[PDB]
Amino acid sequence: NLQTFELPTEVTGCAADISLGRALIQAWQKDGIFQIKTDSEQDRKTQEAMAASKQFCKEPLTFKSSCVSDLTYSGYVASGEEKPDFPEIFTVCKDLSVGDQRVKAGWPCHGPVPWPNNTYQKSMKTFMEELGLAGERLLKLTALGFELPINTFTDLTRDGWHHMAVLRFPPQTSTLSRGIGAHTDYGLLVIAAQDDVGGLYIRPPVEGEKRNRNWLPGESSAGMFEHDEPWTFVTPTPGVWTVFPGDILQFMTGGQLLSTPHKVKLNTRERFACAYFHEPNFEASAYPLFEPSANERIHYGEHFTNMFMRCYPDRITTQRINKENRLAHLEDLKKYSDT
Ligand SMILES: [Ca+2]
Ligand code: NI
Repeated sequence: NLQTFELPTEVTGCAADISLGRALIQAWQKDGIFQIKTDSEQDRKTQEAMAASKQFCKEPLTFKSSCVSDLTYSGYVASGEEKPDFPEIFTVCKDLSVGDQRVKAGWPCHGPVPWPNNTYQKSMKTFMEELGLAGERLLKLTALGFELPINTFTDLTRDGWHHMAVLRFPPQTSTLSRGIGAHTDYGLLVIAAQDDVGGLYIRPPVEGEKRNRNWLPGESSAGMFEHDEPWTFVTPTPGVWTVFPGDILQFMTGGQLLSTPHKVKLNTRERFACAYFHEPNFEASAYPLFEPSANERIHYGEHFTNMFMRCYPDRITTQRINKENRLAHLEDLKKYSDT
């Protein structure tokens, strides 16, 4: 049974906050994950998002495939597009109009979400606003728990590049049941919601077990431990989201937090879930907190752009980045800055 915490609406740095932050860190260090309670509005917005997802996935494939953009990676991903994995996905990135200064300047990955309809748009936006409020609480508590200035992480996540995978896993249709293989998240923080079907498994930290640093070119965590215990089944539970660290938190904490390996098993019926990714600003760089004079950085926008180009080399978004040399804007943004 996972540990469950109730986050305060505001985090100020009081004693209850520091104690809670330490408890969250301890729960990640023991279990790799914990649950946070949702109130009735957070829960309602979660359920309405799931419902919009189910309705959209019932639309014809020709329509679903049209919900794509050559400016942003937001939009529909057919099954097998992300060993290929089985879910269909609608990716929600920051929803920027063509009038936004970054979109006008052609920054890679910046553009308007190709929403299937307004009802879906409103459900996802209000859900992601609540998820973001929780992500900020969590990052202030984590900072306090490490005896860091309260805004250590949230200073990096102002206008952060938050995004969400709106997932539908098919039922099992053969002996194969690997929905998503074992891997770690490449970003900062993951907040996850699911329906009552069941399928998410996570790996807690294991004493004496070597973990790769998945942000490095020569170390990949993908596929590791897939067929070896321990894997904790994240039991569907009403009134909670789950929370686990990604690669960037492992990097910034020097391994005091480990990026939680996770995988999804196909069930005997379809399964809906939403994986929310709370991130630094596209222009922000993560850095090691506990190792001064370390020069390593993770420029988040470069990190995100490279990952999606590699995952989707043939998507129209990737093609336009190549045709228009949009990666050049990433280099230009760093010029004349202190790094
Ligand atoms: Ca790697
Ligand atoms: Ni993930």
